[PDB]
Amino acid sequence: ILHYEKLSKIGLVKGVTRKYKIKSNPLTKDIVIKMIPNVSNMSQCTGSVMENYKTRLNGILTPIKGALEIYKNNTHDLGVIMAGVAIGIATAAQITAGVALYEAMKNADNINKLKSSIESTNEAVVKLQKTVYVLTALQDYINTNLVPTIDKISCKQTELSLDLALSKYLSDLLFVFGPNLQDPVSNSMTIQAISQAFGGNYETLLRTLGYATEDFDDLLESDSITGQIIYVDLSSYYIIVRVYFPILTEIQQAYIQELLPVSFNNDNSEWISIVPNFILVRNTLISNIEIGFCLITKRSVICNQDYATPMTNNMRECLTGSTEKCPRELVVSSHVPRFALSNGVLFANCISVTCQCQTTGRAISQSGEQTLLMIDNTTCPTAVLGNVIISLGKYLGSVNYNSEGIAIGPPVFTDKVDISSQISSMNQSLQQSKDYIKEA
Amino acid sequence: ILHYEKLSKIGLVKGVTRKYKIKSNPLTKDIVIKMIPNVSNMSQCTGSVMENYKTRLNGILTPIKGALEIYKNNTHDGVIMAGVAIGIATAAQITAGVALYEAMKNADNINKLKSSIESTNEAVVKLQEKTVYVLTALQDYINTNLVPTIDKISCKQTELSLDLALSKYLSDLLFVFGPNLQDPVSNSMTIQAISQAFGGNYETLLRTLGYATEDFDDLLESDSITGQIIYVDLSSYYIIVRVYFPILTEIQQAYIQELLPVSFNNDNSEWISIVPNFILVRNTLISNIEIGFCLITKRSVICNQDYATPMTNNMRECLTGSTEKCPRELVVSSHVPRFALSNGVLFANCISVTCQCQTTGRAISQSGEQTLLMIDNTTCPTAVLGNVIISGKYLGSVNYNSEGIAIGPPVFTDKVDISSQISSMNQSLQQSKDYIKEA
Amino acid sequence: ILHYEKLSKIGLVKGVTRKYKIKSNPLTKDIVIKMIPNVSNMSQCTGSVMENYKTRLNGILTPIKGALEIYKNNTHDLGVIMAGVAIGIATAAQITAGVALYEAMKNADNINKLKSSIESTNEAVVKLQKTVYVLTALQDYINTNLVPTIDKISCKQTELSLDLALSKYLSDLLFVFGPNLQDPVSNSMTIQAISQAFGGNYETLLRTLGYATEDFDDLLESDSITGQIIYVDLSSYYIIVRVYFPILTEIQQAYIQELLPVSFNNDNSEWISIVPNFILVRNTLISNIEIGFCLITKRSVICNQDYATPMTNNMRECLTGSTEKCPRELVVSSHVPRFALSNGVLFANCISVTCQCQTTGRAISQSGEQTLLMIDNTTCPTAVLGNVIISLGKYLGSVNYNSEGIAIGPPVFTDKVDISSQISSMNQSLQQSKDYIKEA
Amino acid sequence: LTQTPASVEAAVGGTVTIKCQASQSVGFYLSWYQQKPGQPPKLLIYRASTLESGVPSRFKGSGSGTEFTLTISDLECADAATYYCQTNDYLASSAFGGGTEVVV
Amino acid sequence: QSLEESGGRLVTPGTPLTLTCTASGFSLSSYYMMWVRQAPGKGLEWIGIINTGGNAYYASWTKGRFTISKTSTTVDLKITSPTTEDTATYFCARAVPSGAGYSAGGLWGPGTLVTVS
Ligand SMILES: *[C@@H]1O[C@H](CO)[C@@H](O)[C@H](O)[C@H]1NC(C)=O
Ligand SMILES: *[C@@H]1O[C@H](CO)[C@@H](O)[C@H](O)[C@H]1NC(C)=O
Ligand SMILES: *[C@@H]1O[C@H](CO)[C@@H](O)[C@H](O)[C@H]1NC(C)=O
Ligand SMILES: *[C@@H]1O[C@H](CO)[C@@H](O)[C@H](O)[C@H]1NC(C)=O
Ligand SMILES: *[C@@H]1O[C@H](CO)[C@@H](O)[C@H](O)[C@H]1NC(C)=O
Ligand SMILES: *[C@@H]1O[C@H](CO)[C@@H](O)[C@H](O)[C@H]1NC(C)=O
Ligand SMILES: *[C@@H]1O[C@H](CO)[C@@H](O)[C@H](O)[C@H]1NC(C)=O
Ligand SMILES: *[C@@H]1O[C@H](CO)[C@@H](O)[C@H](O)[C@H]1NC(C)=O
Ligand SMILES: *[C@@H]1O[C@H](CO)[C@@H](O)[C@H](O)[C@H]1NC(C)=O
Ligand SMILES: *[C@@H]1O[C@H](CO)[C@@H](O)[C@H](O)[C@H]1NC(C)=O
Ligand SMILES: *[C@@H]1O[C@H](CO)[C@@H](O)[C@H](O)[C@H]1NC(C)=O
Ligand SMILES: *[C@@H]1O[C@H](CO)[C@@H](O)[C@H](O)[C@H]1NC(C)=O
Repeated sequence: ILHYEKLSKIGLVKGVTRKYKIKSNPLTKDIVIKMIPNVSNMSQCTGSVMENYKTRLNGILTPIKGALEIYKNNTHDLGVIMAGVAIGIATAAQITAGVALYEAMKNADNINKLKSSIESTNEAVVKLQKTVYVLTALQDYINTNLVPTIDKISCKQTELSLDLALSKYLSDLLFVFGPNLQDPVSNSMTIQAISQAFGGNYETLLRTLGYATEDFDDLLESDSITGQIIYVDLSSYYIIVRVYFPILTEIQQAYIQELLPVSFNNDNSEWISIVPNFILVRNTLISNIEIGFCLITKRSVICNQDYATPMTNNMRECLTGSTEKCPRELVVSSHVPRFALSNGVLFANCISVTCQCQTTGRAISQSGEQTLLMIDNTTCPTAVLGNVIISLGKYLGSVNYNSEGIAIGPPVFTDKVDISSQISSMNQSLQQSKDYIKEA
Repeated sequence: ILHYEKLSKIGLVKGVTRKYKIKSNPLTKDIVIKMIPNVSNMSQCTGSVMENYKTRLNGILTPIKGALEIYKNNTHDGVIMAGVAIGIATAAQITAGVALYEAMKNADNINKLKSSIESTNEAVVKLQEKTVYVLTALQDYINTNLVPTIDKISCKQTELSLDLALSKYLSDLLFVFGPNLQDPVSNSMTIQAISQAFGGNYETLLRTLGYATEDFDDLLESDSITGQIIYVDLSSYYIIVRVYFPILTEIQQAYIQELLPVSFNNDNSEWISIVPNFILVRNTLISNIEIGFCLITKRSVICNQDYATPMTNNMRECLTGSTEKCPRELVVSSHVPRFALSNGVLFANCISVTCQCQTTGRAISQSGEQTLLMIDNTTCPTAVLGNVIISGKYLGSVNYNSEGIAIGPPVFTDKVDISSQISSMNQSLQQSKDYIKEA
Repeated sequence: ILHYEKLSKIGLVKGVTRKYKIKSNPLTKDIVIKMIPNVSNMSQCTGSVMENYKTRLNGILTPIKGALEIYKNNTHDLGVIMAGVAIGIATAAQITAGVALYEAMKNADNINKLKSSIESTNEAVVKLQKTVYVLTALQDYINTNLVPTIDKISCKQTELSLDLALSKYLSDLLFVFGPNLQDPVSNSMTIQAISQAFGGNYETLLRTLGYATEDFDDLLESDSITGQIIYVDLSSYYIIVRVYFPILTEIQQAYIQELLPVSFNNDNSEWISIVPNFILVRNTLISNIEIGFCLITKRSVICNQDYATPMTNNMRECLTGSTEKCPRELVVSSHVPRFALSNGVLFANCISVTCQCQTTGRAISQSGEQTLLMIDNTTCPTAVLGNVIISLGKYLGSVNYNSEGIAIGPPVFTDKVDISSQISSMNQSLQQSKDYIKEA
Repeated sequence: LTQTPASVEAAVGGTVTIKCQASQSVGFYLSWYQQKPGQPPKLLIYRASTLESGVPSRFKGSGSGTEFTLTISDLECADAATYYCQTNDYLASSAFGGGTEVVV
Repeated sequence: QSLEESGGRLVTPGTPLTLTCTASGFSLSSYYMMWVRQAPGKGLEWIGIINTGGNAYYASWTKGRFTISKTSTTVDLKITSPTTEDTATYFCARAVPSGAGYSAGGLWGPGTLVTVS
């Protein structure tokens, strides 16, 4: 559909085709994260560090609880009804997450019956009776570093070490749980950030809960696993979070096509074509895609959400076989691609780089008219480019491709500072043309 | 003066209005940061790690001293700076140099305790002078992890572990104090970056210095608390840094208005208006604002500078109730907001989402002519949007639904498509110019 | 040839002139990295944590081995005859990296004959045997924290702490060695990333090999030191990485000019010119530079590749004298620079910032027609700008600098939404002009 | 943990080499002493490469893990007495090695 | 500067004995004080070391038959249950302060012959 033959001559070689995948159908699992270590041991000498740390942590936690109780208060059973006047201003996602928060409030209340048992845990990871897992913070450090060496070093140093550890933990935590978290009523926060309450060790957090799946790494990397806070307690200083495990469902009749660029020689200068690298050909509707946010696995593009964006008419018209509308940028740098390999056949610019034929020895060159040179099984069995010798396959397209010839589109400059100058010059010229026309 | 009612018909529903704040009036606090631990308790095991560490640290530090001396050699007793010697410099650099010279009195007073500074073995010490707090890097780790096990493990493992710790600390420090930092004379370096010398916990530094305010967290998060280097020692390997504590001063007659977007329906297609989300109305003069560098809290917006930017006349004309000038962008994705609730009323493109009332049990439908549908008490009390049921009134025009308004032309905001649009546009302009010239 | 005098009148005061340096001529070294610590000294009670860790790390490593095996199986020595047909879709950089990978494979086998002696090592950094260095990962922590305190705490606590440490190491390592690493056959990965297998301790990694060079720090901070993976052993769970040490070379007859801006005023309002800050005058050809990626030192700019980009013709004219060509933008903020110093001469916008010099004792005034004011010895020596006193030198340009005036270009706006708005408005105006022309 | 010096060289007027190897690795930490009859030992080398202040330019020895050797370059009558190589790595237990006789 | 140490006369097996180092010319708390033993016509033997504080580490081959103690300006090595094997010339040495490891024996004492009947 993309008419790759004509696109190749302007230095856009067809790449690998990938499937398109997006998450759906999450599954919920609760987990309790404590924010204060249980220093039951070595209590005989701890100083006033714990009081100061608790006072500091209370200020960090209070805004989150205050934000949650806006949606936890004004909500009643019927589905679940909501008070539009009381809530004030809210978006669609915020309400769609508040409904889930109210739904999970029942399990949060069920878990809260074990407050005394949660507050008495003195180990990094424990389980309490379904089962609920408690992940204390900094408990491992206290149990393995401070407690064993309690007698060896004077406890005045132990107090300072504990204070430093707590300060480091709070410094790490503030980057995520600080004022930057303006809205805790959304379920679009990754687990790699929710785990900062546990020290950034989300591997243990995920392994503790069920994770049975053969596509776990792809799901985790794409930031498609998210957790939501559904309860905050300011007496025992713990938070009940709920993690979502989705499943990747590939879209039907949709794929991602990559066109790796190649510089081409025209009018004694080498140019580079300006066309989107990744094209989402879904249901024969060509469109762009924000590949930056998504993950590119060797066999599929995995996205958190449908990132397709519209494409201008000219770029659609050119990708279909009208090379006259694809802009080209000048190349003043010296480090740019100059040849490529696509299914055996090799597309190379045999002017910037030196081309040769190992089997025969004779050099292979292109005139000033040809845009690119295609080296295949018939032209040269083995091509020597620079210092690499490469065998070549056969072209499945036109018999005569090297001697076809096509016109090229107009040049442009894509520098950020030059776009404004180009716009100003165009407007300037428009006013001049208007004045000239009005004169006659 | 934005005519929010007319904007709501193209998916720009008025959101939350916040006040605008900026820092000012800093207070100065000096603090020493010793960069080398004291290993006098376990010197049997040091070997040659200390020599290499000191060599690398001196190599790292000397450029900073060379840069600071440029501004310390010339400034003379207000304070007159020799412009000829400096040669090339901006205004910010000149101001920073003036402040650095002014700090020399406290720098010398602190330096008077050079003998006592070098002989401290603890994570944080307090030396009376006014009192100055001396911090140390890795001295807590050496005290509580290596010294206790000096007898349990061999002197070859202790040396290796100490070398690894020093190397890791240097690796972490190079990101900030390496060749990247080539402008030491400046007070725009946040305390979070400066804390890398002490180990990365700026909480200990700030607590030791003493912060006295209730809005300290807001100042800290918005990169409003910065520090400067006023003296570096290549003999004892310590740097004296001055921390600035500013105060937020809310600006008068200035507020930021937020516009929640919504996708409306036109010509059997879903479109989203392209208009800035945050609008800074200050002294009844609309203008843009750069939100990337500004912290956003629930009730206000805090920035460390004035980020107001000029806004094109067309945007200001449109925001004042002229929808013909506001462009649109087509929507092909299936994940875009389709409804929004404001002041109790519900604005929702009612074709894409099955919006259906509850009290009377019927369904809410919109004709193709309408762009957005407004739902409030009058229509019916409770609305069942998708899987969520919800329950106010609209204080604006009574006949909001059946009004209709003109809409602007479409555009494409893709990064690559801008160049293609410009090129085709020019192509078209050149053709018209040639045609005009011909006749 | 930038006409500094004319450019200074619009707030483009000349800055420091710097040299251009680009990495070139790498030197190769090899080093082994083990990823599973030895627990032989505390093996009596360690649970089954190591089996699960091995199972997870095997899955993590298998994709890399599979990706590498493509070139190893398909490459035969003659140079080296690349298969071409089997490789299929490939890039020039990928092929150039695969050739180097095959060339390094010859030496990668010699290191592989010490496998029996690579698993036995139980030190963080060890030297075997023509030398080989083994950097075990997460081995110092076990030797210093766990083994010494085996008897002090119960074996269950030790096992839990070891599991937590392994999980944290995996969490740290999964950011770069996970699905993100789609292309392992490439020598463009920084040593900082490669050291993640060693816990972000690249300083030790480079110190072990030996950074025998004076410009080591600039190369390190410019991402000029890169590593490549040339083997993966799943049975023993280790990887052989080859590090490159390149030397900086200066491009002759090339330099970079920095133009620091000032906020001039015109038509009773402030303005600021929109012109690129850094200009690469290479071989007396003006061009833009992607200074964001390069590293800016005090007297040089270091880069890993030529970043020069084309410059629009209408922008070259402004740097060559035609000031009216280049654009300007309005200033509404109160933080823009308002004065600057260059070679002991002050360029100040005296209307915005009050001007005065103590020598005469009277104020310095600027007329509405003027844009910027040049203050030096000729006028009065010691300026009192703001609250900073400064002594000025002498100007080398025309004596009657202030008398002469120049024309200035048209205003523009550079906001992201304003670009689209201007394009739409300009496209609308052109349509009306075309319709008017057609009607007549 | 265990030492085994066995050289027992009896050369006069020329360089003499004494060698000892530990049972297990001892890193770079090992000291070479000297003991004339009727006098306490005096440290000659510590860390296996460093010279104790006072000793002449000679007495240059070196080695690596569990393998060390001291070479007496310029030999004379004054330098003839027992030599020991002590492991000094562990604080808990440091042990000496067998005596050697230069018997010049 | 010289670590002069008091000697010990021959004692019948089964009776305690005590030795002391009369350190002079230097501070005794700055450096460790290792103890060494040498049987006649035999190699040197290590019999423990004392930290700056009251923490003395002993050799493996001795089953707590010795007692290392530190006084204000002297150290003591008390012996219990002496036998024929105990005969030797005990030496008093101070470890090198740094750069050599534990028990470097920078300076040594004259030594005293503690014979056994
Ligand atoms: C102190 O720690 C030990 C080991 O963890 C544990 O057995 C003991 O119960 C702790 N103290 C109490 C009373 O919890
Ligand atoms: C929710 O209700 C609780 C209990 O009345 C109250 O303390 C809290 O402030 C309320 N929160 C909000 C913001 O409505
Ligand atoms: C290329 O030519 C060889 C003989 O030289 C032939 O066997 C092969 O099938 C041809 N086709 C391809 C795909 O290379
Ligand atoms: C516009 O088009 C003309 C001719 O096609 C060309 O000379 C000019 O460089 C172009 N300039 C801009 C502003 O794009
Ligand atoms: C285009 O130029 C005209 C006249 O100079 C001006 O009025 C108009 O605002 C400009 N519009 C833009 C910003 O393109
Ligand atoms: C600045 O003064 C110090 C005083 O000793 C001197 O060492 C230094 O060299 C001076 N700097 C220059 C650039 O001369
Ligand atoms: C280090 O030694 C000094 C003097 O003996 C002592 O006061 C201090 O507590 C020791 N510190 C550690 C880490 O044990
Ligand atoms: C909507 O109707 C209810 C009564 O059903 C009334 O209480 C409420 O005030 C009305 N809306 C508003 C916010 O005025
Ligand atoms: C300009 O507007 C016309 C008509 O509204 C449209 O056909 C043309 O594609 C537009 N060009 C661009 C790319 O702005
Ligand atoms: C520790 O392990 C090593 C081998 O890795 C072994 O030789 C030694 O006996 C073990 N025991 C000790 C001293 O840790
Ligand atoms: C490459 O060769 C090895 C050895 O036969 C084989 O195990 C492997 O499957 C081959 N192919 C790939 C892509 O791994
Ligand atoms: C500045 O003025 C003084 C006095 O006129 C003169 O000597 C000097 O050359 C001028 N420029 C300088 C200071 O270099």
